[PDB]
Amino acid sequence: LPPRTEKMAVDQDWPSVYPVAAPFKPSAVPLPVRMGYPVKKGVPMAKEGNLELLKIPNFLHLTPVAIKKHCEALKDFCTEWPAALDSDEKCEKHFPIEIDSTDYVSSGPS
Amino acid sequence: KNIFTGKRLNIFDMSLWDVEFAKQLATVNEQPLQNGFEELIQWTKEGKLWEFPINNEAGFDDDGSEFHEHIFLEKHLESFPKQGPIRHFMELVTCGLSKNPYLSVKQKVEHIEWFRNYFNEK
Amino acid sequence: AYQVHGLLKTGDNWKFIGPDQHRNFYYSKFFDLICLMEQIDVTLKWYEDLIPSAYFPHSQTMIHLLQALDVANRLEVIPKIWKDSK
Amino acid sequence: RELPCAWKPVTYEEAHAPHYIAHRKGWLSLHTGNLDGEDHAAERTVEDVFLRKFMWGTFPGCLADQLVLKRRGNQLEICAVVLRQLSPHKYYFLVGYSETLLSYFYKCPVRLHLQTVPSKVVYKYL
Amino acid sequence: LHVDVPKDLTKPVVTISDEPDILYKRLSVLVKGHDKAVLDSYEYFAVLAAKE
Amino acid sequence: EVVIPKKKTWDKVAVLQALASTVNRDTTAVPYVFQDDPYLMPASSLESRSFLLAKKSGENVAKFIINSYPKYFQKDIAEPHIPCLMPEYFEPQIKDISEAALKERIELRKVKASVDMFDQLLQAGTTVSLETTNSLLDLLCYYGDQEPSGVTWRAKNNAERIFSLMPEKNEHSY
Amino acid sequence: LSEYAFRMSRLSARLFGEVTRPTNSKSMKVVKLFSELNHHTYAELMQTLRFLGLYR
Amino acid sequence: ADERLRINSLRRWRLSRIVFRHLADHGQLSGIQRA
Repeated sequence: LPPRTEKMAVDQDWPSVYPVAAPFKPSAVPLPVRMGYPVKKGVPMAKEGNLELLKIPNFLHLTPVAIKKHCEALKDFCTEWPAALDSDEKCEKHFPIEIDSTDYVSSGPS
Repeated sequence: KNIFTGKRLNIFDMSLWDVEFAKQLATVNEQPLQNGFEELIQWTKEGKLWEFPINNEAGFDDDGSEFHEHIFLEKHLESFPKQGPIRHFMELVTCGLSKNPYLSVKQKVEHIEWFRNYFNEK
Repeated sequence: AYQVHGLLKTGDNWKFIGPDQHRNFYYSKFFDLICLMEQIDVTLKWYEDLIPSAYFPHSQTMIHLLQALDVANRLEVIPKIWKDSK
Repeated sequence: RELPCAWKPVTYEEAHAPHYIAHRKGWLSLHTGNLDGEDHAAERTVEDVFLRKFMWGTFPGCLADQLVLKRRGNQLEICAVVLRQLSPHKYYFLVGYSETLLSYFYKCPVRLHLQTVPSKVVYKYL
Repeated sequence: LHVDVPKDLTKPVVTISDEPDILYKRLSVLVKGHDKAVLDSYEYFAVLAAKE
Repeated sequence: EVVIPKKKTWDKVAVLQALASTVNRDTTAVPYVFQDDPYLMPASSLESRSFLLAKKSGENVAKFIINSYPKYFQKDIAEPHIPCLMPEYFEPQIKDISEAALKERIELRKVKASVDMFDQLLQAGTTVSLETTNSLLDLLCYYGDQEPSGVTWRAKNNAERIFSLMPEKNEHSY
Repeated sequence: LSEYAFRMSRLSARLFGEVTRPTNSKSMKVVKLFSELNHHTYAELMQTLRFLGLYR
Repeated sequence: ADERLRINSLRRWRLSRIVFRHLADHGQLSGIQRA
């Protein structure tokens, strides 16, 4: 059956297609992206069945439009820096102690 | 006039069964997942995904212990010789244990108790 | 029909649609109502917005849509509907 | 009858030699273990070995191409490329089975992202 | 969605507690990766999000 | 003057919910439960139902094999521990004839095992507490003397016998 | 080395938890000692799933 | 074990080299390229 990109309009809402991190779907990405070193008198491989395009950690789910929409809805969660602390010079004055702590983001079960 | 005004009965003014009743209530809003954000939300509610911002000591509290239990372990040396060479050996032992970040207080206390025993047989 | 749909969309009310059978029944009859009373362009807008994401239509719904197109004398669109039905 | 009488297509990945792993070829498995400071690279390697063996044993003759094992925190995305020879119901049954079994084996939310192709996508011939 | 839209959306609850919040002078984010292009795209994303 | 603003606390899933509230439904795609692959997107309602049932059947077979042999999945690697991924034990652990065993079977919803244990306790002359027999009566009444998967009430079934055998009947029993 | 600096060094040892009494370095070894701290499951699982009829 | 440690007081991929090469040579080990 035919891919669904034929049904996607040219002024559709892109973030709705890929709300979150998802793999490369050539049947869902409405682009003629080609990836690969061409053979002699050849072309880079098409997207359909292309393993290399599927191996990329794509940023289709994070577009400038999507990023702006997300940050517009996440503004509700933010507080404001106390305006008195205009720079460092007052910052080590009113709050002398500095406590540095580190956190790590790895990938795995633990 | 609306159906909300008129005559009424006027009668009154102002275990396993419950478990399965609540489980049946859950089914009222049991729909298939509608997008990926919903999947992440369901997984994190189930406890599947990590909490973000990631906390490297999430789910671990060291039995609610405080630092003075980990740094000051010389109160477990009261039943030992107070001035002989076991005092030396055991004070230095507990100095070593107090610098161990991988053990909890309970293991350290059990280890000190094992030395208590071992010297007492000897 | 629009009032009921708007209530269904209010907050998390959509979770009340029930199993697949009930959802198909509800949406089929809603689209039938649209086809029988809306002016054609709104019917087509609902057709794209509901199918296939919301439910998979039955043959009778397509017959109703074709009759709506007939009443609207917009016969030009029919090949698209036949491709969709196929 | 007598001894004197008795006496190939490649995919994109098969075509390329190992020394193109960072030039033309990519990496199938992707995880942070091997980075400097990060730990459990051996555990991730063993996970990948078992996982490739199990995918190739659970979808026999369906995988057109090697897997892609991606990791985001706990998540384990198996982006595999399969064929269109076996019936779709069996794809769904196997996908459900493999996801659940791998989630209970690795104690993490495993997921599958099959990509069916009409046939193996040849790159050249060797 | 062109006509069929959600009527209202349940925003998440953000309660203004009574405790004072932590203040951070600096927050240094060191991302390590095997690919420069991935890190460049992530830099673009993070910088943009910080700007909005 | 340094005015420290107040902490804003949000439930564990607020950010995901806000991000989701940003994004609308995709009109040109099938629901998320199916694969986007063209060969795998269902074409008709019957086909969609068949695909979903096959998916659930695979999941149920996976649960069957996992629960059958917990030993191969008892190895936990994840921190924090994830209880929903551990094998579920359906076999009673208490073997001796005691009220605790009957409670265990009642919790596990083993109707026949519970009734047999109750009869063994009666034969041993052990007095069963009112709450325990009430829970057994609740199990029998809910499931109607049948093991968990309509059933028509049979006269002189196990529930009636248990009800008749109790020295004292309270409001909950009736 | 002044006597003042010695008594102060063993004071700072008391403050930071370091051994106040200098135990040379040979006896300090246990300080370091206490400073620090499946083919099967794979095998049957493949063969167990095999006779159920879902693996190879 | 612990008893042995106490009495003492009283006194990268974990694969075979070849299996590493096949996984390394096939691109199955992340980040390990050939110089």
